[PDB]
Amino acid sequence: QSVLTQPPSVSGAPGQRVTISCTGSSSNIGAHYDVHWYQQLPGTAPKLLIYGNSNRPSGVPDRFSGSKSGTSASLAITGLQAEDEADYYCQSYDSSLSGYVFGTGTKVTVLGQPKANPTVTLFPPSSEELQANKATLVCLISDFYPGAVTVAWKADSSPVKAGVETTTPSKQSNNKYAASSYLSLTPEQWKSHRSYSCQVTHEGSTVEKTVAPT
Amino acid sequence: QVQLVQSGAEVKKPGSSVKVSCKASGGNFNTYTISWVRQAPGQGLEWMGRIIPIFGIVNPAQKFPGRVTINVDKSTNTAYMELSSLRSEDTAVYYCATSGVGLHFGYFDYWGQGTQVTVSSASTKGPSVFPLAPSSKSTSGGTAALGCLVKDYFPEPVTVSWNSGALTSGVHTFPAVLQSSGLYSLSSVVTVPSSSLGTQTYICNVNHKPSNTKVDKKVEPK
Repeated sequence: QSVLTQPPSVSGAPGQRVTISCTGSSSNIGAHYDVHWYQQLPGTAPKLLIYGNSNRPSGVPDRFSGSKSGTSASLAITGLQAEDEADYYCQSYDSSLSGYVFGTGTKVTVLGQPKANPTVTLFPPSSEELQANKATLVCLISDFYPGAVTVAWKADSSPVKAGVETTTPSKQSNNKYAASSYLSLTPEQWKSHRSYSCQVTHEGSTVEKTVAPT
Repeated sequence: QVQLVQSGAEVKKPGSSVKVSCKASGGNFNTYTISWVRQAPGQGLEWMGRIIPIFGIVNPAQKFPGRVTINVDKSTNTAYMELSSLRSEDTAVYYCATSGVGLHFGYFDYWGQGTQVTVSSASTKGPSVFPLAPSSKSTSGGTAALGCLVKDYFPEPVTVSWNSGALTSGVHTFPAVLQSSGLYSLSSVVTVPSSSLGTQTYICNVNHKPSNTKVDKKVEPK
């Protein structure tokens, strides 16, 4: 199935040329079977992008081109556009498993916006949640670009990993990213320590917020 | 050349079955080769099997023995896939896709919009809703953030609006975390003017259709 190998990520600024490799073996690409490409815009279905190694269906931009060679195939986008930000899969046929084989998938990012530093807001558990014998710390990370953050939590500046749940970043209605982290605690754990901290690292910068049971 | 329309999202327990439909409009559906391809959350693409309606022949994929049953109703021009003995790993978006007419393994030139299928031992549960109250801790200059915490619900989705839809500017509703308990949570924040804190009323309106519950929670300062 997912037996053709692609890089996980490819990046470029608008106007740049990028390529995506599709690496297979002798039982597919390989055994001279055609390679096709699909484009998956976020939230949508895959659409055919290239078929028969190099052909464009009607209404796929000139930018896109495909080639195959020996055991590999390649997709080129010559002049990245914002709207090219999507997932790309190669596909072909494998005679050793007698069926469709897909690529692992490549996410291309179009760096078409300047770096945006994150806004971080930390909420302590509400007393209402405490009355319910639960306690949840809420760390909201907003308006950052590009879309990679790491979150670490501390109790009295000492790390915790258990109780942590974090969403992968996703775009807002202004094309910057947001993300959220949650630290689950018992009301007793909560009332023990002197403070809790949410620490957010983005492009070499750190923002730390703190809340205390007092 | 073809419009493929799939049936609605589905929520199922382990061990039950699910039938998905794909309705064609245009072209000549009864001449095409029809595949089902699934995509797990954050994962790649996986072929379930194909049907060739010309011969009435179905080729399921090796990984799904007895579980997958594919089907065309030649009168209403509708393809079906039934996957049985569901497990949680069967959670995915399922696509109907056409290859061209033929017995070869052609590319997929046309694709339905996808059907979300969620397999979980969890049972339907509306959320608990807790205020994320504004205070100096959430204030920076002209703006203050406040929010609602939408806790432990199943299944997706949940919608949050503020003041019944009256307030849309400054609002982000985050995607959900899935917890080990099988239950979802998300937050909704609204960034408002700092001066409006304490004289403007803010109410988050959570709607969970799968459990038929709506919650209105007013969110107040300190």
